[PDB]
Amino acid sequence: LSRLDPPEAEVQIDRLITGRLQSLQTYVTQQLIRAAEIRASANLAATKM
Amino acid sequence: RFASVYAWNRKRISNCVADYSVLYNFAPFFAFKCYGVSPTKLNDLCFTN
Repeated sequence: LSRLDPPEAEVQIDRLITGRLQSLQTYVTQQLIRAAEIRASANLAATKM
Repeated sequence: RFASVYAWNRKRISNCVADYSVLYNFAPFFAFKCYGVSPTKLNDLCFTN
């Protein structure tokens, strides 16, 4: 936002937002998978208790 | 004096304040095309060479 001018920084900002959102979607997916695993382990632990 | 496109002249510019307005304000031009930087922002920047 300081080297490049408003409308040529946009495709750059668009690509940066896409890259930073694709890196967060997979993180949320892995977090959901690990949370499901932890939930299954906790259900097993509660049954054993 | 301007050299040929081979054996092209090269000048290293350092320890100075760069008022780029003195350049693009000049009437004879066909191109101030700028890759990786924009004409308007040159006066806000600092360059390591």
